Amino acid sequence: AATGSRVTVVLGAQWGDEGKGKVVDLLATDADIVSRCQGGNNAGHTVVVDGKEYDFHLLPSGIINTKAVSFIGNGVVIHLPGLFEEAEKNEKKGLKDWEKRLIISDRAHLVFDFHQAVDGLQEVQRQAQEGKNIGTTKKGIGPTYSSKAARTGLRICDLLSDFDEFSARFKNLAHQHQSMFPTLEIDVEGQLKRLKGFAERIRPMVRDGVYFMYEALHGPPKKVLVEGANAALLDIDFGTYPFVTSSNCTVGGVCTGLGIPPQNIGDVYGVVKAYTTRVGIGAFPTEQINEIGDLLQNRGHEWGVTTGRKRRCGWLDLMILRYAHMVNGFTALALTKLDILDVLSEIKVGISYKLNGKRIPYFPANQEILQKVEVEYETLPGWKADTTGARKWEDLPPQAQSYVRFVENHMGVAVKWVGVGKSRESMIQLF
Amino acid sequence: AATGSRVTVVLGAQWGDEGKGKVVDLLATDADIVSRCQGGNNAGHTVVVDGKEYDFHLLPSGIINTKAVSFIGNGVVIHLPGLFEEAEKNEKKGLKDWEKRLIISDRAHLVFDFHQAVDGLQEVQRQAQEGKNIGTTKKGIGPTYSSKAARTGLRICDLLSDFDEFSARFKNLAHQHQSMFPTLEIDVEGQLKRLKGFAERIRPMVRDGVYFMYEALHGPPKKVLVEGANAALLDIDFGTYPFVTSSNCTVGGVCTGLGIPPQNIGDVYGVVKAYTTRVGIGAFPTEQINEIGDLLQNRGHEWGVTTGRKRRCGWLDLMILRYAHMVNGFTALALTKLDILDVLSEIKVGISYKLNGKRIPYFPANQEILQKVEVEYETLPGWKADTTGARKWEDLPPQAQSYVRFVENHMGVAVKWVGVGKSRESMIQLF
Ligand SMILES: Nc1nc2c(ncn2[C@@H]2O[C@H](COP(=O)(O)OP(=O)(O)O)[C@@H](O)[C@H]2O)c(=O)[nH]1
Ligand SMILES: Nc1nc2c(ncn2[C@@H]2O[C@H](COP(=O)(O)OP(=O)(O)O)[C@@H](O)[C@H]2O)c(=O)[nH]1
Ligand SMILES: Nc1ncnc2c1ncn2[C@@H]1O[C@H](COP(=O)(O)O)[C@@H](O)[C@H]1O
Ligand SMILES: Nc1ncnc2c1ncn2[C@@H]1O[C@H](COP(=O)(O)O)[C@@H](O)[C@H]1O
Ligand SMILES: [Mg+2]
Ligand SMILES: [Mg+2]
Repeated sequence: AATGSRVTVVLGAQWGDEGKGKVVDLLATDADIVSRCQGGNNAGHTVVVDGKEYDFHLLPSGIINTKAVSFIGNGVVIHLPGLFEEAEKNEKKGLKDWEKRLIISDRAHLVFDFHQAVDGLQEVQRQAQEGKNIGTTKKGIGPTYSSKAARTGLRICDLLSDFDEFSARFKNLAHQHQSMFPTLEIDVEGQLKRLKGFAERIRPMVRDGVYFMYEALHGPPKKVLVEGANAALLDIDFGTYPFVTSSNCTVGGVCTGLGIPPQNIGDVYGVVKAYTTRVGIGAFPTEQINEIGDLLQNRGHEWGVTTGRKRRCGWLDLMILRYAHMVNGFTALALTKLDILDVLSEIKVGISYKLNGKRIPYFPANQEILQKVEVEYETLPGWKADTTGARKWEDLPPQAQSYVRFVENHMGVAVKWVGVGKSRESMIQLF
Repeated sequence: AATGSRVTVVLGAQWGDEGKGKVVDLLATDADIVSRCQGGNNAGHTVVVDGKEYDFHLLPSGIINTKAVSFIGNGVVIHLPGLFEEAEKNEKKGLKDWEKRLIISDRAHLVFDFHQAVDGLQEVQRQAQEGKNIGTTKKGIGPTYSSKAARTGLRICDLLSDFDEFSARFKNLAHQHQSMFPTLEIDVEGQLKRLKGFAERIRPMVRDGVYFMYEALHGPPKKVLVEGANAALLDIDFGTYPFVTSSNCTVGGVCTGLGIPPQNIGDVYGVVKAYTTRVGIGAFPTEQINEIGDLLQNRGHEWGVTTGRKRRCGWLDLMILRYAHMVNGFTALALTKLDILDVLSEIKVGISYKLNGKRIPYFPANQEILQKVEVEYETLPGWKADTTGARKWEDLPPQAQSYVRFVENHMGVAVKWVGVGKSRESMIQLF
């Protein structure tokens, strides 16, 4: 009561695209507030309800709920054009009056056109040299966060304030990036002029995030939902550095991105796919480059929800799962895409790693090591049956139930939900 | 029990140098583990016990305790030379076998010599232009964090691994900074060669931070202490941006810098000076540029614990205090330097801000606004008496007790400790 109302969190336990948009949407139906705390439009959250399919990137997935306000915390990095582009895309799909239910924290940073530009420049520059890069989405997320750290970036509040002072700051930040990539050209006045538009357009939805969020957690009880982006192993600190994103997708990112204390955090749900996927470059212990990987890739439709780039696929990997829990402290799990395994006669799942006939004690801080480990697999009987229609724990068949426990057990975290489809109803609740 | 043992946190509520080193030391006597989660040697924590005076920067203030292990989490940025320089400085002061009780998280980033260099370059470059800069400590903290965000920086684990691959990465990171400051010269082989030394020297204290910290919080009960650096209004997200430091000094930084979940966080203590001080550039609502400021400056010895640069001083400011609590969620307060006010006949303390005869509703996201506010002051009777010897709540005189309540009340947070001196015993405990 004195502490306040506690926040419910939905986070990624692997390398993103675990189905956070799906889980968030299910819990949002109730929610008074749904918000984002980290990342930018590099994120890609797909929601499927009553026949329509959405794909949000900056917009909180609860935006769909008219009876709820959607929030974008200070931790997030926003690319104005990209924001509106996304809104338009969804408006022409049924989304209406979203503006009246969207709130932008005035402390969040801005992804400027050139940030996205140098991001690409940075990638090709890495390829043309090492012949190996990160595999960024080229949305400037990296550069924006690096600008933020340097305290050179610009924030929503700076945009609404005196444009003259803004334009000066803008001028210098642009000239600075050009110093890194003297090839990078920037049409200052163009962007600047378009920015003034965006400013006056974004202005009504902007507010003090700290105050806003504080008022909501200490006033009359409210159901607040925090939608995480990316995932645990993509976390700037704990992920497979440097093959990660530039924000803390782990639980700390919630306090960082919204400005709320730990006691105001309640249930922390770890969304975990029934198998593993990674879109960018970097170590992937269980990766299956064969007919299996192809099957998962195809039955799971694991491809660029925009670019069409198929994602790397592999078996379930408990090492990353447990390491993710050590950092996040999940209160319960969301096990998604079980239906994808309905076909397999037997399912393997990585339980531990060993370097030289030697089982390593914990997840490697050095990603380069992770790339040289031999994983020990456990082979589990498949249930070989269609579960897309299961809606209760008893609908699921033997091996299927055992597969849930298996995950539930080796992670020492109970599974609260089981996903068997993309839509809101294609979900089973264990308790 | 299932959750684990909870961590005690000590954080800054103003603009740093509130006396965290003092509070941490008092609580460390007990502690099994004392650790740092953010910042670098830019920090400056002074401890005074049994006649000796210390000033740590990277070394956790509990280092003094032989019966305890000192930890440096992944969130921190380490400058090897600076680390050892500090250790030596303290060894020649009584510190012995610290190496046997210090542990470095293998995921923390490295502040390279050039980082400190470009930091200075960046400052002068800001002065020679705008005639206004940040007032950094010139320790590369900023550049290191910007490298980290870009995923270009290097970590402890990268240092211990194949030096050949390290040296290559190093080579490129250095050439990159030179592209920003083509004036900046870097003796690659020199630093590189010295780094190999540091590597083999730091090697024995390095360990997997996530695992280490996890084992300690879920195994047999332990008393773990987290020593925060800098302070709330210096927080990269919530402080007076851009006039802040490049890390999250707020509570989220604990989960970010150590990799521990929110439920593993317990008491969060806000250290608050009985008056306000800021060392660098930026808005300072209550700043007193006169005989008062001089008095506080002199009775409080508020000067560079190294450079000798006197710090800006001003009355207590409740606006920043409450805003700090909104973000940190202090479980109790540590009110330091009460003795400094023993002389004043009457003490003023800022209670709210008003822009144009209009009282602003909350702390300004835009620092430039904060610079144009007129604060409303409350004048409180001084106790005019020496409290340096007070050790119990009843030792303190009337107006003194009322001053504590005043803070305790307007912040809606109980004051757990009252500081009346620099030493460990110069402290009163209210409960
Ligand atoms: N068949 C099936 N697809 C699912 C399930 N859960 C989620 N999906 C789909 O898997 C994809 C995951 O991609 P994505 O939306 O990026 O997840 P996010 O990034 O974590 O929000 C989406 O297209 C979802 O519709 C499930 O239980 N079954
Ligand atoms: N007189 C007096 N000095 C104090 C008290 N508490 C702390 N100090 C001193 O105030 C200074 C604060 O600077 P600093 O060590 O940077 O604090 P930190 O950066 O928060 O650890 C130190 O020199 C302390 O010894 C107190 O109650 N009374
Ligand atoms: N929406 C996303 N889904 C999955 N992985 C992502 C997503 N956005 C970024 N990543 C990963 O994050 C890493 C860094 O890319 P970026 O986030 O663009 O800086 C890469 O390995 C990407 O594959
Ligand atoms: N040890 C410290 N004590 C107080 N303020 C600090 C300290 N270190 C950095 N700051 C402040 O942090 C801001 C950014 O400097 P830096 O932390 O060096 O990037 C400046 O306004 C400094 O005054
Ligand atoms: Mg996605
Ligand atoms: Mg200090």
